[PDB]
Amino acid sequence: VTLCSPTEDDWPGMFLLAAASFTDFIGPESATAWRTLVPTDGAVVVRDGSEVVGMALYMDLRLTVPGEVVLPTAGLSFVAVAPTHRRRGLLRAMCAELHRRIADSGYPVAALHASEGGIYGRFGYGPATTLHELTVDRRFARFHADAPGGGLGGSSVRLVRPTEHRGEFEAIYERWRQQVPGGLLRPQVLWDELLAEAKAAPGGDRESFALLHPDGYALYRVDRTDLKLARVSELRAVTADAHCALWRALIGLDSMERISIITHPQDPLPHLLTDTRLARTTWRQDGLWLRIMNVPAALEARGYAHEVGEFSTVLEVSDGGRFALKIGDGRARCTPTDAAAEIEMDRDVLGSLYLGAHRASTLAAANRLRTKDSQLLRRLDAAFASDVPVQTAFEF
Amino acid sequence: VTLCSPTEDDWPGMFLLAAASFTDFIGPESATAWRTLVPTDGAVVVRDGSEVVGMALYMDLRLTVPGEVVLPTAGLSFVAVAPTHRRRGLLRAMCAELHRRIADSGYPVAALHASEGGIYGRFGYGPATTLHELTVDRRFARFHADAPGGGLGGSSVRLVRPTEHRGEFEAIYERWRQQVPGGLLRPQVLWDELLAEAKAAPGGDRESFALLHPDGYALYRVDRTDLKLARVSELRAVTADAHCALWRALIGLDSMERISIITHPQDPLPHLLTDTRLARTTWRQDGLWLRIMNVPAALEARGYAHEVGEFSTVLEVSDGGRFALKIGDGRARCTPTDAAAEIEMDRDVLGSLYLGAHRASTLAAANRLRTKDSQLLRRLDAAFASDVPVQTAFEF
Amino acid sequence: VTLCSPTEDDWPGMFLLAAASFTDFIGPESATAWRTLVPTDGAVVVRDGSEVVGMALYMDLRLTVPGEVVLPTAGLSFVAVAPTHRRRGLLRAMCAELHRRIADSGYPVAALHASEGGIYGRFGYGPATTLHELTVDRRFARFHADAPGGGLGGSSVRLVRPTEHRGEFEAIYERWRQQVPGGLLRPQVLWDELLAEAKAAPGGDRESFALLHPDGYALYRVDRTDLKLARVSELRAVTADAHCALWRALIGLDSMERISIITHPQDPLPHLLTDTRLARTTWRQDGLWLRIMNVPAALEARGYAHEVGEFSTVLEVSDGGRFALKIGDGRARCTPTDAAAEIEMDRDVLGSLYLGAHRASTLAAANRLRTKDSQLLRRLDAAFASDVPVQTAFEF
Amino acid sequence: VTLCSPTEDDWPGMFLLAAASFTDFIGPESATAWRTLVPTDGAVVVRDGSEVVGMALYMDLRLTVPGEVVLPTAGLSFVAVAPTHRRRGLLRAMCAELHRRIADSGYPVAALHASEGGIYGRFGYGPATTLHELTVDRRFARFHADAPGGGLGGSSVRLVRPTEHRGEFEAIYERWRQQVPGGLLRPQVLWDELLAEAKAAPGGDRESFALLHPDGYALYRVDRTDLKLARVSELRAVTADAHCALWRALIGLDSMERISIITHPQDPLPHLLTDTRLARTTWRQDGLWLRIMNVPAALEARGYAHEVGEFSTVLEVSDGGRFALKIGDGRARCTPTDAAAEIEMDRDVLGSLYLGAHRASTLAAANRLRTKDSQLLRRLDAAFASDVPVQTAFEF
Ligand SMILES: Clc1cccc(COc2ccccc2CNCc2cccnc2)c1
Ligand SMILES: Clc1cccc(COc2ccccc2CNCc2cccnc2)c1
Ligand SMILES: Clc1cccc(COc2ccccc2CNCc2cccnc2)c1
Ligand SMILES: Clc1cccc(COc2ccccc2CNCc2cccnc2)c1
Repeated sequence: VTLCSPTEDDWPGMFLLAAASFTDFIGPESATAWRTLVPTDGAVVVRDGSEVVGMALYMDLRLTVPGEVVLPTAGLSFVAVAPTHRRRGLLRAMCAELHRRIADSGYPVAALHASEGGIYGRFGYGPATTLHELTVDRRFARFHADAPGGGLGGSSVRLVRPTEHRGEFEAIYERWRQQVPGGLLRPQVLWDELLAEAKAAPGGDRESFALLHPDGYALYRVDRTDLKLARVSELRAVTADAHCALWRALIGLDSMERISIITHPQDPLPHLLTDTRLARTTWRQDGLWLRIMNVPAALEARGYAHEVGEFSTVLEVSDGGRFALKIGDGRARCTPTDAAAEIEMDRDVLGSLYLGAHRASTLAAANRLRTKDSQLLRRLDAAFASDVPVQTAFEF
Repeated sequence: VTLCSPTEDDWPGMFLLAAASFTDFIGPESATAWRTLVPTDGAVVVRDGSEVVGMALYMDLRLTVPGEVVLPTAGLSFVAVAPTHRRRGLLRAMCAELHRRIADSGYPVAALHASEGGIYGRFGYGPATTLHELTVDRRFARFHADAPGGGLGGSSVRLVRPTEHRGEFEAIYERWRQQVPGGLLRPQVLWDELLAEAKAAPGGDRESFALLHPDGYALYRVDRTDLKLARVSELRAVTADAHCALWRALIGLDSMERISIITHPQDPLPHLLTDTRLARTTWRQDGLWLRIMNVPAALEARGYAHEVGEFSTVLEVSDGGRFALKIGDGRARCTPTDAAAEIEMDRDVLGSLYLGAHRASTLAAANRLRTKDSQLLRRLDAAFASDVPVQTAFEF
Repeated sequence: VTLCSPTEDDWPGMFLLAAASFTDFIGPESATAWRTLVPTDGAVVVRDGSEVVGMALYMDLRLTVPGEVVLPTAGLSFVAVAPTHRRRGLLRAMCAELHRRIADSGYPVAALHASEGGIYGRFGYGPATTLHELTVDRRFARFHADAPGGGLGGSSVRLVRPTEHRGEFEAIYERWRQQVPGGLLRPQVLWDELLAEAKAAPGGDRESFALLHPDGYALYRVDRTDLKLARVSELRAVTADAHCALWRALIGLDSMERISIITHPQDPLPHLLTDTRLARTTWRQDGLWLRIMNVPAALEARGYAHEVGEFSTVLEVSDGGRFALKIGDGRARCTPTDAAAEIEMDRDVLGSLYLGAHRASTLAAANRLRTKDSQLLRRLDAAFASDVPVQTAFEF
Repeated sequence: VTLCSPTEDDWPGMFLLAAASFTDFIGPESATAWRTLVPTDGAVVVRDGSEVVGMALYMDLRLTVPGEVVLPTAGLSFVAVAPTHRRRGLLRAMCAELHRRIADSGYPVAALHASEGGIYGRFGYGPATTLHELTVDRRFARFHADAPGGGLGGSSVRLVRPTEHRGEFEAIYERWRQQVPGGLLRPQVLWDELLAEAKAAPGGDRESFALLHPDGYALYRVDRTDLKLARVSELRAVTADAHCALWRALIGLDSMERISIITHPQDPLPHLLTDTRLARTTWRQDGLWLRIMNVPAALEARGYAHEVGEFSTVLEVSDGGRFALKIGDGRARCTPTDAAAEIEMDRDVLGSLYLGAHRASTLAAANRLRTKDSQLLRRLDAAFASDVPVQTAFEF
């Protein structure tokens, strides 16, 4: 059992383990595009000796955090352990090697999407975004008198074929991802993959349509089996007007009984309707997970709420140092100290606070972060809150 | 079609309309207890002429709002319109009469639980608490190393018969309701009803058990049909330790596959587990709805977040006045003005902000409140936030 | 194995066989009321020797046929064969004895409700009414501009407790049953049973309500498990206005998603709505079955359509005689003949034609009645049609 | 927003709107065949300005009505409104333009299949045929002793590959469509489409088989997911013997538990079995909708029942003229008059009467047609009845 960077000769063993580990992995063409995002030395394999029994890698991503700050981010992906090689510490060894490489390379954060909720907390990843599925019974849906774009005259929204408006989608998404915490840069090769998945599949997904506004798009397809359900795969709106105009068009899908979307907890959709209850939360789950690799670099990089007055404290991360933390005028300074800790928490907890998806008060009540000062808790809650609701860009 | 306060002679017609309108209304004994909470002149009936074709009433309640302030609250309840008398403006007429009586009597707020989401917004009620159902697959549930009360030795929690510990439940609930926004005083007659519903029913609900801690209780019963589901009807914990100790005991129900509870969005339960995902959000809905009857009395009564610096603005409520609003040191002053409005919203929107369940930013993005100042929005969001998460006491 | 009229001593053995044969038979009190309708000599039992292994009986009923003619009718009921005594010709022997007694007593017709569709055709019973279940999604239901009773002002319909308006229900039903083919006289003891079943049952059916109009009533109850379904057990309307007024009230049950009723194929309900499709046929089945005991007495008793000109033919019933049949001015004369048959059919087929539920043309296409004259077929179709749609009164 | 006949350049915008509006529309090849049936000027588009936001067209069809009379019929089809352009009166404008063109061209009737039941009544279309799904549990099915073709010896029915017997299917269907009200001429291009859909589809429908008799065929395929269900897509029988012989063969599909077919309410199938109840009505819905474009041309074209004696009345269609209507010897004369109306109804109601699927008495009880004469009602019922049951040919 060696742990090595793979050679070109290891990739067929990796594609077999991938096919056996992930139902979405059709074959080598499935990894082509993603693989242009893996740097040299971004991948490890475990061999028996020899055949591939374990693999993991990271992609070079750009993640938007509160204050519209974009961080270089190591996106852990393609992590699999052969069903023959369970319980042999292979995931631990692969994550320790990649974390060493990611830290040495200068990434301040790593990120992933978790197949299960119980695996990555012990490696320092905290869930940092929340997926919220809304299902609208569009047959009862009426827009509130206050809702934007109720005026008579031309619609600002067009129904279009996705592949014919790639430039517009790219430009709208680039604006969206730079203004929203959770935003990811989407490289050309991932736009190629997204547009390929928009075509009908022989006995698979139905054809995707787009609704296009100058300041937003929705990409939607009818469910393969439930022919009265439209699933909105993606909806990116840069203005409130674009968001409302797109939902007026989706609620105009008169063939459908139900429109479903995976969105975030602060989606204003329900408030656009005379009956907020028509926007049923049908599913909730963790989205993006974060591991803070460098505590001071990460805490100083993000912007903080201007509404909390200057304060200083001492934060200890369980295996990640102790720091004098001063937050004022929306900026943090975070410097080494041996002064007594006023706040303690594990690395994963800081990841869960970092984008504003989880309140410090909520984690304190679970004893995941410890402090004897209730005032300090309220100040942390207020300071780490994000003005712009955190959203989830796209899985990887 | 007259609208009158009912006489003793009207109540049998009211019990018939009740039985036909609400599946939970077994008969007159169903209204006995609740009815001690209806003041003189708290009830209206509509007669055809004569028989009862419409009814509505309010109960005298005490509602806890942020800052642990308790307001006299008119709880609208028993609102029904005969299926023969639909679309005749009877609900509008009954709500206008009760609102006149409630305002003249000096209540600063009214409240209700809505049978449907599309009815009460137009009468000025906004949804103000959020019910969140969590279903735990307790067979996988393990407590995080950080979770309180993991030590060996005696359990602080006892399994008890509800009717034998009424005094302890009352005392714990009284402490809970005074510290949590959404808390309601629960009078003796509602404790009598709650303890009666704890007994097994011939071909109905199974027997209720209690888990009792010095600082919390849970009341739970196995589902009538799904014998592997335990439903926690109520869980009131005054400390984090009590909340964790009670959940350790509920996860010790080894007969069960699943524990379900109707809780609030900030329930720390998920964070107590090594897998946060085991705490599935299976259902979300509006809980308590508020109508602000007197804008200045309500805005001055509640406490505001100390973390936002002093600010002044001009708020117009659509049919509810215009006010100079100054918020600093956790207190608001709210005085008449004809100065230009900086913020506008309908009455229902203010009700939805009032307990901190909905952010001003979220309602602004839906255009339910209008302002041209993004700084003012962030300040409102921060000021109206509740330190203690808003919860739902009990339906009425 | 003797076949005898039962003595008082046989009835406990009969109640045991009943309880084991019919899930609805709670105990002796279940047969008390019905049993006042069984004449002396209306019952047979088969004993092993001794214990009751077979039973059958008939009740004295009054059945309305086209032309508003009321016939004395033998209602076969309480027919059971012990599961130990299957395939021993016991049903055949019991039906031959009762048919002899019914014929000798002077009944022109027998009738029953069939537990299964494959049993009674061979004993000469044809299905003669059609049960049609309509389920309305009342949330979309809007009344057509043409629909009666759309005017503003008092409703002619009242919501009432069934037991307090027994006199009105009785009078409306008596008018209904005399004007509709399929109508049955409902004696006092069956009104006692109907009103008893209207009360809530400990872990059984929910309480029944009534909607009362001067010229119609509906009796409805919410489903025991599906709390958004109202089931209309009975709806008797003497005028079109009463039928429309009652459906406006049922569609005013705003708590409900769906209203279901067992009605007949010509129920005008769908045509009252702007969307006829909201009235989904969810179930169809045979209702009342008829055996014509005396062919000439039955054919001369009913009225025929005035719109077909006088015609004469020769009808042979397979074991029931050959007859010169002359139909004109809405009356038939039906006299013995040995002239060549122009129409042939079995006894059950005549029962299926007799109330107008089945067309002669439809039965001819299945070869259940044979004729070489297509003109004679059209004339029979037209003559046996019922002006007033055939309905089903109540099961027995 | 212009409304224009489309140019060749408009058809790609029309195919996109089609793909987004109808799940069955795979792509341009889906409209090729149908489109040979659209005359010059048979199509309208609505453009924003430009892109296609609305479309509708009619095909040249031949519809059989009672008396075996074949009418030129405008079949409205391909009607779609972009989800972005809802509630802008686009369907009303398109239907008014096509109705003007259809009337000017000399069609006496228009027809369509409705996506929803609440849309087309207001444009004068009444539902005129009734789809009736029968599901047979073929494991219990036994043919009645009376049923044709029970004799020993060769079967008159063969199991065949559809594509190898196109000539026989065409000839049988041509005979069927000329003798049955609801029959449509099926042009060569629709036989090409039907035979293409008979082949297995990669992850779609299973292969179709045929059962072939000299005087009838059935085309059936096993359900894609329920492998014990055979769905009969089409069954066309010119004689009762052919209908019975085909059902004996379908009930010989010993692999299957259930045979389902979409048929008409007078299908004799149930009467062929010893248990009529084995033929469960599992679904009922409107089929073909009719708009009478020229009242006198339509009323004079169809044949009427010979069994009703000569009568005269005055019929007013709400926006369609008033007429002296005389019906005798199976023929109507229908001439302009200003004499007082004895019968009134909207245009859609006449469409619903026209093929005999709905009785005048049933529509009168819903107040959809008004008369003060009950004798006149019975005469209309009898006169508009169809000797041959109305059936549905094929959707368009
Ligand atoms: Cl060489 C390489 C590098 C990074 C990612 C991959 C592709 O991983 C796939 C591809 C298809 C299905 C499943 C997976 C693995 N699950 C995560 C994931 C990734 C991408 C899209 N959706 C989900 C290949
Ligand atoms: Cl005289 C009076 C005054 C106020 C409330 C009542 C009782 O109302 C009932 C009782 C039982 C079932 C349903 C309802 C009405 N739905 C609201 C509600 C109320 C109480 C408990 N759960 C739900 C009677
Ligand atoms: Cl002594 C006698 C005479 C005639 C009928 C009876 C009662 O028969 C019952 C009673 C309850 C349940 C089931 C049955 C039998 N199924 C037919 C039926 C009858 C009445 C009401 N619903 C259904 C008893
Ligand atoms: Cl250019 C033109 C003219 C007339 C009809 C069409 C095709 O319309 C299609 C084709 C496939 C699926 C759905 C539709 C529209 N729904 C009605 C329909 C029509 C034909 C077959 N089944 C249903 C194209």
